[PDB]
Amino acid sequence: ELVLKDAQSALTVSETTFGRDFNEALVHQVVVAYAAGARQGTRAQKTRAEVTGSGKKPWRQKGTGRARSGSIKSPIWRSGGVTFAARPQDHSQKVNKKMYRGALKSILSELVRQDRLIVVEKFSVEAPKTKLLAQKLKDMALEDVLIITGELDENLFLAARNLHKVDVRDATGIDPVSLIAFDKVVMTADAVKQVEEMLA
Amino acid sequence: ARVKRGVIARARHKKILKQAKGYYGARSRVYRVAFQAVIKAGQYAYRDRRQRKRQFRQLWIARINAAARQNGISYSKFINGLKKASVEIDRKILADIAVFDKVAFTALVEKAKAA
Amino acid sequence: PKIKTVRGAAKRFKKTGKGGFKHKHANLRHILTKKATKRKRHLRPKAMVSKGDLGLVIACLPYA
Amino acid sequence: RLNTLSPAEGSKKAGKRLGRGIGSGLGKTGGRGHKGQKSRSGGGVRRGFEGGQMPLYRRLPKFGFTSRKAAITAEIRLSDLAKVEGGVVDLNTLKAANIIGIQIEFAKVILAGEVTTPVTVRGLRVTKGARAAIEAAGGKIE
RNA sequence: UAGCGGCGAGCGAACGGGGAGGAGCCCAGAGCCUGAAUCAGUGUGUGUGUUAGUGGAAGCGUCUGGAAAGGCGCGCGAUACAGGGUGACAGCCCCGUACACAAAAAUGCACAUGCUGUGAGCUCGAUGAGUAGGGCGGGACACGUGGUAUCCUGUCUGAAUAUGGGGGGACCAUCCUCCAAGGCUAAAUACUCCUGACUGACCGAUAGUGAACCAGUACCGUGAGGGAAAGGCGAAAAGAACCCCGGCGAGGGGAGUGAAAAAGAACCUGAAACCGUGUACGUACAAGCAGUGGGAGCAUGCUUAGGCGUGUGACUGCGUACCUUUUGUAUAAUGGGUCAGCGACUUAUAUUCUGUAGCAAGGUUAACCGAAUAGGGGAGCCGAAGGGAAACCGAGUCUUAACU
Ligand SMILES: [K+]
Ligand SMILES: [K+]
Ligand SMILES: [Mg+2]
Ligand SMILES: [Mg+2]
Ligand SMILES: [Mg+2]
Ligand SMILES: [Mg+2]
Ligand SMILES: [Mg+2]
Ligand SMILES: [Mg+2]
Ligand SMILES: [Mg+2]
Ligand SMILES: [Mg+2]
Ligand SMILES: [Mg+2]
Ligand SMILES: [Mg+2]
Ligand SMILES: [Mg+2]
Ligand SMILES: [Mg+2]
Ligand SMILES: [Mg+2]
Ligand SMILES: [Mg+2]
Ligand SMILES: [Mg+2]
Ligand SMILES: [Mg+2]
Ligand SMILES: [Mg+2]
Ligand SMILES: [Mg+2]
Ligand SMILES: [Mg+2]
Ligand SMILES: [Mg+2]
Ligand SMILES: [Mg+2]
Ligand SMILES: [Mg+2]
Ligand SMILES: [Mg+2]
Ligand SMILES: [Mg+2]
Ligand SMILES: [Mg+2]
Ligand SMILES: [Mg+2]
Ligand SMILES: [Mg+2]
Ligand SMILES: [Mg+2]
Ligand SMILES: [Mg+2]
Ligand SMILES: [Mg+2]
Ligand SMILES: [Mg+2]
Ligand SMILES: [Mg+2]
Ligand SMILES: [Mg+2]
Ligand SMILES: [Mg+2]
Ligand SMILES: [Mg+2]
Ligand SMILES: [Mg+2]
Ligand SMILES: [Mg+2]
Ligand SMILES: [Mg+2]
Ligand SMILES: [Mg+2]
Ligand SMILES: [Mg+2]
Ligand SMILES: [Mg+2]
Ligand SMILES: [Mg+2]
Ligand SMILES: [Mg+2]
Ligand SMILES: [Mg+2]
Ligand SMILES: [Mg+2]
Ligand SMILES: [Mg+2]
Ligand SMILES: [Mg+2]
Ligand SMILES: [Mg+2]
Ligand SMILES: [Mg+2]
Ligand SMILES: [Mg+2]
Ligand SMILES: [Mg+2]
Ligand SMILES: [Mg+2]
Ligand SMILES: [Mg+2]
Ligand SMILES: [Mg+2]
Repeated sequence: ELVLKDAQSALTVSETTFGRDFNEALVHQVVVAYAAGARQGTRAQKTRAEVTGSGKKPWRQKGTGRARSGSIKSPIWRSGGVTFAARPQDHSQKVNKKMYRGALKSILSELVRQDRLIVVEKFSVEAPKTKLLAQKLKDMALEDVLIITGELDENLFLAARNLHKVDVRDATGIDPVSLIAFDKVVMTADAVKQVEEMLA
Repeated sequence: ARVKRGVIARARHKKILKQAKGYYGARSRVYRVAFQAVIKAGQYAYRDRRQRKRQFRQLWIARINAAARQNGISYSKFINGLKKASVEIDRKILADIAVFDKVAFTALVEKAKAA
Repeated sequence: PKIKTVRGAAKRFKKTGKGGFKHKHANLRHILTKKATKRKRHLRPKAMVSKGDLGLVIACLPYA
Repeated sequence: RLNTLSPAEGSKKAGKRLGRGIGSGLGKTGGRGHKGQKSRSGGGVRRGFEGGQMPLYRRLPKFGFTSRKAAITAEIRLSDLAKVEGGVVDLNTLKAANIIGIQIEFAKVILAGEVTTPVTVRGLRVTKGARAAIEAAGGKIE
């Protein structure tokens, strides 16, 4: 169970999803994979093929005392080369469904022991204004947060773009690195119901 | 990502040239030449940690052999005389007592005379 | 791309349950009247490839 | 806490990087000897080349022929028998449960392990050891 | 994989299944009846968007410094802390940014839409000849003439024409299938010379385009063509008034600007090789990879009233460079004048093996749809049973007439 901060109602939350042991390797793998998937990998040099130069042997093989060459595009010359020029490549990697789910379960289970996870009832701002949202965190006594809601109110989102230490999401769009990065986490009783039912 | 390797080279060259600091000609100044000199210096430094122990041991024996023949005995008999009376004093010290306390060195030659 | 099989090897070998490859013996196509029967009988049944020359077979036909 | 996460012991293995000094162990010839075809870039030899000797896969004679009928027949394992519809498992209903491939007209039930419910098989080949089991469970074939 | 193949090297399908995507019709013509579906243009409507745009929130008192955004204390806006500037790091000084509104004309469009112009429903009847096929020679199909189907043909030929003809991988006979020798046709797909945004575990002047600089320039070549090098003063030119030496010079020295002129146009920093000037010691009877171990002297600093450190190194034991290649190198075998910079086991996809994590008689998805690094999508793959050339049998089976 998890008692609320303005009700004291017995929320029968599942034990198999939230009462778990931490698995650092899996979490690390998923959090690395998520970062590696964020790469766009747009980059290119040009090998001796793609360099703009003549084929011509600059000087003949023998006769001259100089060191045998056959290109002004060869990597050992100033201008033109880069032996192993990288191409634009897809750095993202496969993560197994159950690995990913298991990692989210494992990190979401740890927040109950850390007490970073704050479960709440009907959480919604009155109007799209940061002045209200900024002030209402002082009463609740928080600061660096990840607000997660099932019923995604536009009022709450609109007035939390420019606020940086706050990040609003939908319960559908929870992430591995997102849950780990932010100090506190805020979840609505509907949102935890949706996440519980989603992860299972 | 590209790595310029200008900071690190001079770091590892300056380490070596600072060891060669003192050597004649290019061996001090020039890296290519210094590097060899620094290594050969190491080889010799290792090689002569062993020879240091030999040279001094010759040098002592010489002093003792000289100091004994003043009192009228050859080293070979002097050592055998000391060893036969179960005397445990090494060369290093005998060479010191040879130079310094000759009244004490005299008594060792008598101590050895018995055997 | 995918590894291509050395097809000539695929026809001359066959993968077994343990992992080895059965093959047909040589010296039994022609010039048989001079060969004794006792040879011709022993060159008939299929034979397992020796462990010495297995690494060649594993490489040239990897897919089964 | 993001920076606190570390992998399992023996998970990451560093990897060999060649040609990087003496202390590296490998370095000057990246673990590939002195000279010869194997040391050269793009070196080595094609698969199954014993140096001009007629390779094992040519000195041995080819045999047999690949049957077309063998590709369109399946070996149904008795453990995956009662996973369809009560006890009716002809062919198309067995195919619907993704136990055997699509283009497979003929199929055969062999012995493997465990029957509980009675299963009536029909329009399908069955093995004598299986037929003893399927009848011992209860279900009658055809 | 099946096949093809000096059956070598290699090449390598289709059926069938997931998706993306969807769409169908005219001519080889006659009746009643005809502008009604259909498009192809003209004017014409709003939903509108494109080439000028405009507005566009909120900061100060102190300390340090040449200069404040900095440290320091209370603030204050945020549907705007994307980003860029300003005399050091700016949410609030300025440009902007979201965000809300823009067009006289040129328009890119999609629906009403009058309309030179175009033809519906429905009868009866037709359904593409030097063609299909064949002989010869080539080619295309994964298929190299092979037992070789099928399409295209250069050459030589030649049908039947819906009580009819093609295909089903030599070929033949019943069944299934379609209708060649006449035509059109959007979308999914490829591509970026090009005009805008926006992002980079992309580069930062030997890199990145050959080209950050008036570069495809100089220069080279008869020509095709080849083809360089060359970035940064400062916050701001405030780019040094005037004296001095000097050839009414070059260059310098004072004065003066500036925070700083060993920031003065060669102008941030300013390494190394290289060449210098002083200071200390050594060096003109001494042989050689020039060091190393010992080592007096001499020159010098500290605390103590005696010990330590740095520099030099007389004399003396040992001591024939480094790399490569080699049975073996001081070799008189190779390579290097030196310094600084760049310069060599990479990437993608398959595959096996080891580790490691997940889950386990199960494991896993590809493309793709997707408020999208979630979740759907198990098409498929791999495994859970093999044996046999194969039919086939299967905890066995193959061999064999049959196996102790
Ligand atoms: K403004
Ligand atoms: K005609
Ligand atoms: Mg020369
Ligand atoms: Mg030269
Ligand atoms: Mg380049
Ligand atoms: Mg490179
Ligand atoms: Mg160092
Ligand atoms: Mg076999
Ligand atoms: Mg055998
Ligand atoms: Mg190693
Ligand atoms: Mg090693
Ligand atoms: Mg080694
Ligand atoms: Mg070599
Ligand atoms: Mg050799
Ligand atoms: Mg070799
Ligand atoms: Mg031969
Ligand atoms: Mg299936
Ligand atoms: Mg080809
Ligand atoms: Mg404006
Ligand atoms: Mg201030
Ligand atoms: Mg401030
Ligand atoms: Mg500054
Ligand atoms: Mg307008
Ligand atoms: Mg207008
Ligand atoms: Mg026709
Ligand atoms: Mg024809
Ligand atoms: Mg024919
Ligand atoms: Mg061909
Ligand atoms: Mg036919
Ligand atoms: Mg035909
Ligand atoms: Mg047929
Ligand atoms: Mg047609
Ligand atoms: Mg088109
Ligand atoms: Mg298209
Ligand atoms: Mg980045
Ligand atoms: Mg960089
Ligand atoms: Mg350049
Ligand atoms: Mg430059
Ligand atoms: Mg520079
Ligand atoms: Mg400037
Ligand atoms: Mg004059
Ligand atoms: Mg200065
Ligand atoms: Mg200069
Ligand atoms: Mg500056
Ligand atoms: Mg300068
Ligand atoms: Mg000089
Ligand atoms: Mg002298
Ligand atoms: Mg000499
Ligand atoms: Mg001399
Ligand atoms: Mg000597
Ligand atoms: Mg020697
Ligand atoms: Mg030499
Ligand atoms: Mg010489
Ligand atoms: Mg060499
Ligand atoms: Mg030379
Ligand atoms: Mg089998």
